Amino acid sequence: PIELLPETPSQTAGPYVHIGLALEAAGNPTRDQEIWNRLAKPDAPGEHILLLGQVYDGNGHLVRDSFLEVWQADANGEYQDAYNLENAFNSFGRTATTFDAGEWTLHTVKPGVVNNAAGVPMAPHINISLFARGINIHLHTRLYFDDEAQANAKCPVLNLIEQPQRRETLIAKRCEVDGKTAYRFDIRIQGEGETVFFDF
Amino acid sequence: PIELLPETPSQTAGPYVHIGLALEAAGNPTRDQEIWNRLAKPDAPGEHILLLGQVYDGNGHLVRDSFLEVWQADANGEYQDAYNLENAFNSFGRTATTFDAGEWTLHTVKPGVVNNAAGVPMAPHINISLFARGINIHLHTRLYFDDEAQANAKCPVLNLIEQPQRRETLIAKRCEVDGKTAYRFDIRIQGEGETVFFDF
Amino acid sequence: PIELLPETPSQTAGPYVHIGLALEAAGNPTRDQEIWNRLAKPDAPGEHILLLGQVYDGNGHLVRDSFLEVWQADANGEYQDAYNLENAFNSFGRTATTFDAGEWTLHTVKPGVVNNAAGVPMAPHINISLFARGINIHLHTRLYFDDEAQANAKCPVLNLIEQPQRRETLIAKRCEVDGKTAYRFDIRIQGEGETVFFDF
Amino acid sequence: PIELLPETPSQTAGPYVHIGLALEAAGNPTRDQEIWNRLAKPDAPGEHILLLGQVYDGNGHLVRDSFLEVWQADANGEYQDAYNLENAFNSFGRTATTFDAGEWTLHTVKPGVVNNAAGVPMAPHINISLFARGINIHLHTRLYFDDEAQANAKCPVLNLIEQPQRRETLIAKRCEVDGKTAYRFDIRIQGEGETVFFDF
Amino acid sequence: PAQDNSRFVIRDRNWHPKALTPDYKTSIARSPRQALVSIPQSISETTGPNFSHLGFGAHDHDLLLNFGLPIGERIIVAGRVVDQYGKPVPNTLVEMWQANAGGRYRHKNDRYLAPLDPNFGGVGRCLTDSDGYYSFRTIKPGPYPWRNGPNDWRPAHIHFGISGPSIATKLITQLYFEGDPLIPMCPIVKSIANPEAVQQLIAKLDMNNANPMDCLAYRFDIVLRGQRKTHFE
Amino acid sequence: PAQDNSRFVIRDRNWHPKALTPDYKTSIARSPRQALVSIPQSISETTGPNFSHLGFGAHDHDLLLNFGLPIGERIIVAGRVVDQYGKPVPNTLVEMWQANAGGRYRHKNDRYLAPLDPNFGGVGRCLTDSDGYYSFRTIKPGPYPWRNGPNDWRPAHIHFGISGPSIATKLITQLYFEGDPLIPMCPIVKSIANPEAVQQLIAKLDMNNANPMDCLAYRFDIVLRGQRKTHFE
Amino acid sequence: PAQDNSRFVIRDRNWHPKALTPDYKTSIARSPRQALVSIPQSISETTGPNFSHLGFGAHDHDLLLNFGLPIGERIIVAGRVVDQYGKPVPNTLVEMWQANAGGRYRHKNDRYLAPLDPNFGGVGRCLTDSDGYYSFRTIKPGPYPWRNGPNDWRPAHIHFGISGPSIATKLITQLYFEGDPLIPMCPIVKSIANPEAVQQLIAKLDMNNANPMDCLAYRFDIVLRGQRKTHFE
Ligand SMILES: O=C(O)Cc1cccc(O)c1
Ligand SMILES: O=C(O)Cc1cccc(O)c1
Ligand SMILES: O=C(O)Cc1cccc(O)c1
Ligand SMILES: O=C(O)Cc1cccc(O)c1
Ligand SMILES: [Fe+3]
Ligand SMILES: [Fe+3]
Ligand SMILES: [Fe+3]
Repeated sequence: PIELLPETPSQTAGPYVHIGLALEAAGNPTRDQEIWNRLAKPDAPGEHILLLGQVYDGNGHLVRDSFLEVWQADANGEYQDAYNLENAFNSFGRTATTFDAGEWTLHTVKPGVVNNAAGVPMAPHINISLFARGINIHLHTRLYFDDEAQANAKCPVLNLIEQPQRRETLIAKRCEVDGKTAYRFDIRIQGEGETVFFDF
Repeated sequence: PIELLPETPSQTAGPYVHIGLALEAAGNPTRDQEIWNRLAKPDAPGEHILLLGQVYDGNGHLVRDSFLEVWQADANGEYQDAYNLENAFNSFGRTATTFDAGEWTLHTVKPGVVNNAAGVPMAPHINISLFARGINIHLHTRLYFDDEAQANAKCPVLNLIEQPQRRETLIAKRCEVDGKTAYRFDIRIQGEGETVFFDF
Repeated sequence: PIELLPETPSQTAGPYVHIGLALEAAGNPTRDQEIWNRLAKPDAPGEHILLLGQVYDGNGHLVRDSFLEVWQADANGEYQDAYNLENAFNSFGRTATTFDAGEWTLHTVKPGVVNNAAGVPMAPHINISLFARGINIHLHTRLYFDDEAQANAKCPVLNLIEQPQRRETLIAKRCEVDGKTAYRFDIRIQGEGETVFFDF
Repeated sequence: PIELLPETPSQTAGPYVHIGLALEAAGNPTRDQEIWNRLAKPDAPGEHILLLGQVYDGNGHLVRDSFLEVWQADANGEYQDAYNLENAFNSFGRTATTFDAGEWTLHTVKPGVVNNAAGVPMAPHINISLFARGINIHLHTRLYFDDEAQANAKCPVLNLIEQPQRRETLIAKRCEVDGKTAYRFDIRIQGEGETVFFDF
Repeated sequence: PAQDNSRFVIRDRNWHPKALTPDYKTSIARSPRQALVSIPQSISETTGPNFSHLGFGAHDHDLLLNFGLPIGERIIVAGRVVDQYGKPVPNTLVEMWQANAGGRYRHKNDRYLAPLDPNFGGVGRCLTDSDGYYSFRTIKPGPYPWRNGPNDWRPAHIHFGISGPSIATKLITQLYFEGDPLIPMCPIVKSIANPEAVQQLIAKLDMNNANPMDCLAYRFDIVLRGQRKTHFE
Repeated sequence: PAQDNSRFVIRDRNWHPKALTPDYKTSIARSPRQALVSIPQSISETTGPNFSHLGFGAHDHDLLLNFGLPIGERIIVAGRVVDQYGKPVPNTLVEMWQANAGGRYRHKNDRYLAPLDPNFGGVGRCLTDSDGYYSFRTIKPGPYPWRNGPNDWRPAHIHFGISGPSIATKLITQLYFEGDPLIPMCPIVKSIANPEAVQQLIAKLDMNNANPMDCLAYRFDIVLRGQRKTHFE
Repeated sequence: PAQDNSRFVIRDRNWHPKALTPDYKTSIARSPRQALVSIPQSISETTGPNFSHLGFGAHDHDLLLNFGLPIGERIIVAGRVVDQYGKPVPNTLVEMWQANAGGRYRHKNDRYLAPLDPNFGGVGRCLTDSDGYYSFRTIKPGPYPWRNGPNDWRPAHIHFGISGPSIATKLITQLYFEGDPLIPMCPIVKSIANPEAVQQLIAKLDMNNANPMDCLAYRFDIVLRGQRKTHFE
């Protein structure tokens, strides 16, 4: 058969990932421009929301050194790839868990709908990548919204999960933080209620 | 040492086992004679019973594509190897789980007592072999009856199971179905209350 | 792929083939029972005929050291395999070419019709095998009769020969010797009008 | 020495070449545009001629499954490489032999004169490539015209052919078909009067 | 009735694939976490069904006729069933199933885009002869994609089920075809640790058994657990 | 019109199959007995048709659509056309033909007993791109018997015809499939004396170009005669 | 906005380190037990951020200046980012972090007794050029002990983060130094089963790229998943 060059192997980000990718978190001075957790400026079209979560290990303990990367369409279901701090909305963001509480936060807008390769609409979702010491290769997941039951029930992706109980692991719970629309998306890496992780 | 020819390696039956071994269930036309789940004709000597169960995976989810094979003595505790659709009773049968409900059924008679190699009587039991996609090599188990407590207590086989709590996994629960004597035998492949499987 | 034991390799019969298979011809005393050129006793059913011919090499020169073996059905289109000097008819015979004249003769009857494996009748024919010095592996051929044009035209075997001109090389020209029904069949090993040779 | 990548090895076109390169002849429906045997439209400049021929094997038997490709200059001795069905004249064409008659035909014009690399004029000619089952690598030849004897005698290509008698094999014989100027060009792959084949 | 007169050579569990083979995704949740309990052989385990009297149809073993002619490479699949001692296993039940020429299965749950073949079912059964031989006539199945990794393809294969003399010998396996480049990449094939074990599942091209101008043939011999007489028990 | 501005590397006639290869019976009477006459390259030989302006149909290269869906192994056959110097051959004509899944050709003269496929023709054509790339979508053909020796079988193959920049480079060949056990037994394949040459004819399984859950892919690169500029002529 | 016009070569999960690699303690509790669910590529996965417009500082890539001079081995770390097909990845984001010369990181959580270097921060970023080249200037990090087994030491390494053209290609890895005797002893390095994969993580001493009487240099090339255009989808 045909073999291409092999991809460079992954390695864990380790516990100090923050010094390279979350300066403030590492407790070091930041540079002029940093990629952080504010995807949208107040003046951005769409329904402004707050996302928050906690990460758990197989023992039910908080993973306080986690690093997350998000990818999402804008309110119009469009991916804005030209990253710029001047933008009112950026499709890409970064966040991490507090060494204290162990909770991450993100300020964005609820994504619009996008079609899969076969033209079928996928429910509004956020693409997440998780990194941490103990994780050799980062973990892929999706965050869906509980108030999108209808769309959710029809998602070509959610429907690839054999066991329905498993799909529930990808649904964020609508809440309010300081009377502001929020969604809670906890990730369980291992064990009871373990979150579905994808390969693509 | 001496080494014989090695045995042909097993492979999973796969998801489509039904086409080859459970035509009716594959939803395909059957042949004149098929090996199915009716071991005894109504005119067969012994206590006519109905067997039923579900198969669960390590997640506690129904295994809807399982294939099962049974071997048991007649009411006199005799093994009838000459398979014939004409026979009032056949010692061998096949069943499978509903793609829907996920339950298999068997129509037979309660087996008589059989002695082990050393001449000690074993409690009435039914030998089972489980096959399914995900199963590399089939699982062997035994179904015992809850109304044979006295016999069960003295089974040399059941007694080989180190932990008493595990022996219980092998005991079918007597009930009635349409005023008929039935026993329910659920199989847990992995985890909580995992069924004992044998090597012989 | 599967490989069987290899067949013993052929070697030419050499110039002295006669001493072993044509004693009279080698000019040595014969034994009580010899396999020769008279397939039928006068009292054999069927049209008694005389077969004769010559063998030519690539230079058009007579091959005077040839050895031939023949196999044919009886007048009923039947193969008589139990060779016996007592039989009125034997399906097998042997002949050779004079070191002088270079001609062979056979005394038989016109073979009955036989069907190929597909149940299609083949034209009356005599199977021949030719051996001689210079021939590493014997040549196979068939003798057909000019007076069976109808049958010849329909033969599934003769019909397998691509070029019609080549088919003619297999037809014996009927004649008469001492007012006896005879057929002349000359073989041209190589060159102009080279006789068709088969592989089976 | 220096070695480059080896050219892909040729293989016989096989008996079904027609399906791929002579749709009509395979007796299959054709596509919108096909490369066929009409190089010149009625309104193409030059003298309109008909070319026809038969192909013979070493046995003097017609080769009924042959496939031919032709390359020639227009009447002005120019090579027209931009192939287009709209063109009045195409320099490139295709033809094949009837499964029956085993005769090919081409509709074109008599090519003008071209100079060889040394600036010397070549006699009017048609470049031919022959393909068929039994031919591992295609045969190259040239078609010259008998009515161009003067030019022919001076052809730098024709002159490379050592024996004059071999040169004759390359000359098409002028005739008339339905009072149309036609030239017959028979190809003899092997034996007596074997046509000259080139290497370049 | 059946008699407890035999003993069967203990199975080599390092030879056969293990229960937990992570690359074969479905095995994760369908493999026991507790060790298997070994039990001594009894009449229960050393006997099994005899199918000599099953009423087999005339084309039970001919996939070309038992369902027009299917489309695909016409092949004969034949072999012998023997035990570890090299003793033939006469009058035993051999059942097989497979997809069509395009890798499509005639089963409700098969949604692969390769079309069904109107003249192809894909099921066969054969009772071995006095010498342990069986044969089937079918078409060569096509490989097929499956939801395991993002780009997994099973090599072309035929599913097999062999009864043998007892429930102790009964086995289900899969036959692969000689030279198939998909073999070494399959997570199911790789469920087997010893490459030598893998070789046992490969059917060899058998020109010798072929019907010229008609169909090719593949050779597949099966070895069941050795059967021995009880001694000093 | 075309112009004489190129020279093509001379062909290695010991690399290519010879004319007379007696195991391939039909070559006996269709092979010249006199030597080929070598001649220098002229405009006659260094030029050829350019097919850039031929009107190709939208599915000219998709055998799944150009004739229901055909039955068989869905595959993509792709590769690149380059010269001996490793230079790409852009806008060149690639034509192909083959049998169906069963080894049956859609041709009057094919009497093989395997059925024809109602949705399959077996012909494709494709013009290479700017980088010398071509692709075809089809189904994997089956081997088939032929009247050579009493039990000869052609390995699965696709016939190819490549134009190249001149008549000097025009070539016809056959692609074989990686691992096919038939390959080494083929008298036609054996018309080639160098094993290294045979390897050039084998398409390789290309998982990287396959469409997951849809079809597999094979890679087949073609090398035409090297093209150089004339010098000190 | 971004468009779905590409497909990425499926990752080889047997090439990359597995999730559960017990010698690396933390992996025990931080690895999923359920199999990953494979999904088809969509715009969601085949697109990602372009960093062309991020406002980089003049010494973003120069660790010697971006935080006096740091104490330690002055080196240049440079190389190229390519895809599996060998195509360069222009204007892509390369981020790195490391410890000082004594193995001390400038992070709250680092309590190792080797002191911090007053002129060293340990962070750099560089956007690749048109040819996929990046370069950094820094000091060679020292190895460092960690609570794993009782006497575990990380070989000297630089952490790397590469974006690539999509989230599908994004990668985090670590660079090791040619000849480091600690390499073969590391449980983390050992998370990788193929020794050939390990070699890919080792930067090579590059004397040709060194600055005489100034600093040494190391070459580290990165290969991202192959990008191809969709076909017959
Ligand atoms: O967990 C640790 O302390 C060791 C470690 C492991 C991997 C990368 C690092 O930077 C550090
Ligand atoms: O689980 C699957 O879909 C793949 C599969 C695996 C084994 C045998 C099969 O027929 C099919
Ligand atoms: O032609 C010969 O004289 C030599 C020869 C060849 C083969 C067998 C023999 O007995 C003799
Ligand atoms: O001559 C034949 O029938 C066999 C054959 C040989 C080469 C290519 C083919 O398509 C077929
Ligand atoms: Fe062919
Ligand atoms: Fe299968
Ligand atoms: Fe580190």
